[PDB]
Amino acid sequence: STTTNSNSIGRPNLVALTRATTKLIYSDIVATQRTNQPVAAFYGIKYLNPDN
Amino acid sequence: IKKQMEAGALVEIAEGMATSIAELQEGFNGSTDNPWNEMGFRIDKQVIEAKS
Repeated sequence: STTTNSNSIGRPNLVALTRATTKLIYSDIVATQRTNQPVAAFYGIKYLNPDN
Repeated sequence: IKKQMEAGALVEIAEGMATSIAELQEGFNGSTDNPWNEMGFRIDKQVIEAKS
């Protein structure tokens, strides 16, 4: 009675890979705009009263 | 033993099974204790790592 124990398996099948990447949230949390100089400058323009 | 075969005391032989026993092999007609003869196979592997 030749059972399955007589047979020898070969290379097991590679069913599925599994990588782990965080649900990155930075294209939604912040406002991005590429700068064309190594120094980036933001202008803050404000409206004041006679009391500043 | 090989020396005996030259002397003719023992000679090779190969006979066939009697028909009555052949019919009643492990079962049929209520006979008991007379099994068949079974043959199978085994599959064993070898592994060859590569050097450099």
